[PDB]
Amino acid sequence: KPDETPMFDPSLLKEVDWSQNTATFSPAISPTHPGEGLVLRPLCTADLNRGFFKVLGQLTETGVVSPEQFMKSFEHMKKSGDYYVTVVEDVTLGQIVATATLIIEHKFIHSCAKRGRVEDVVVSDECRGKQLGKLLLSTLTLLSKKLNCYKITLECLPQNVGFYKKFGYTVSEENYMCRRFL
Amino acid sequence: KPDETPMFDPSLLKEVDWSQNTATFSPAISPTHPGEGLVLRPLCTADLNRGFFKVLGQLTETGVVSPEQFMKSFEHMKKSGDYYVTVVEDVTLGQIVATATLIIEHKFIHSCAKRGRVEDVVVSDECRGKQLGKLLLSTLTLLSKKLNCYKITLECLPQNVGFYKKFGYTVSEENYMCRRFL
Ligand SMILES: N[C@@H]1[C@@H](O)[C@H](O)[C@@H](COP(=O)(O)O)O[C@@H]1O
Ligand SMILES: N[C@@H]1[C@@H](O)[C@H](O)[C@@H](COP(=O)(O)O)O[C@@H]1O
Repeated sequence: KPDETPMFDPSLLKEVDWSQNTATFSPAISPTHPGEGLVLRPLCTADLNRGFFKVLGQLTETGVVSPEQFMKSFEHMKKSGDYYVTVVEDVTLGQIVATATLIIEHKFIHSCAKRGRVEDVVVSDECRGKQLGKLLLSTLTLLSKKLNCYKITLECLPQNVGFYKKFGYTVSEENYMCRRFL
Repeated sequence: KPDETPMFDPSLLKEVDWSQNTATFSPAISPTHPGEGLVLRPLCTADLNRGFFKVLGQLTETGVVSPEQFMKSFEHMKKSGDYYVTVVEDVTLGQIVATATLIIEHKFIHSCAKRGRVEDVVVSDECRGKQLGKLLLSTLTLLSKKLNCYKITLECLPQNVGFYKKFGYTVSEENYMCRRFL
């Protein structure tokens, strides 16, 4: 039952106004031309057998996941309309090489506005030098703007701030706080 | 058509294990006994006529909101299962006096785990001294733990860190970054 149906409408990524990109690419790549033998598209359940968790596990721990577990989560994300899990496939190898999620959050403030979040971004190690993290960040940042978000946020270590400033992000005055449940 | 149907199941707030509360209350209040003539419950569309935006507008700007706008947003939040917009009503006055949102975010990492977020917390000014922000933070923090989140996060100004440490939050090493779209 893992199939090729995308989590969200793929034309949203073609429709992204790439003239609004501010990151430097050499060579020039775009969501429509992401690089030699690469496709930038929404996640589908079939990516479970294209090494999706192999990419993700490079960011943090993915643990033990059943197929039914993965598909239950995928379906909930699709149904909400709020999740934009975006992958890069090397179509020569039939393998995911990069992933990133845009989450939309609906509010009542600012005249019932929407905000974006960048989550779970990781590029497979053997793809260093393919500019995919840059492409994913720029694409998703511009996607949220396309989806009428008033702002988009993310978290990173101070050492990596410079990277995100290139897509228009600045350091907030607010502290990021967290509680991990035991 | 604005009615009394809660955004989420209200028994979730009664079912919150309040023995796990770590905030200091004097007098002792709980989600079940939030204070004289107060009820702690999910938001319903009828709260539009109970001064919900009057409370919210004290946190930030709410702008101009149509009834149809408010109900479209409410319904999307209810449908996703991911939004826990929680209010305090003074039932003597028939008015909202406090609000806070728990957002659930579904991931694939950590064996398809869930994370919480605390958003849009505000207590009406005339309710200073009723311990409602403390009650809301503790309640929602414990609610996310109940809903099987592995962690919960929020953002605040450094000046306000001490307040949130009381519910188990610590300052992250990661910087909060933001882009506001023009
Ligand atoms: N910005 C990313 C998050 O999107 C990701 O979820 C997190 C994983 O870390 P953890 O495994 O501690 O939740 O790392 C970074 O902070
Ligand atoms: N933690 C709260 C957020 O939950 C809220 O959404 C924000 C509103 O600020 P703005 O109006 O700049 O989005 O204020 C704080 O940062």
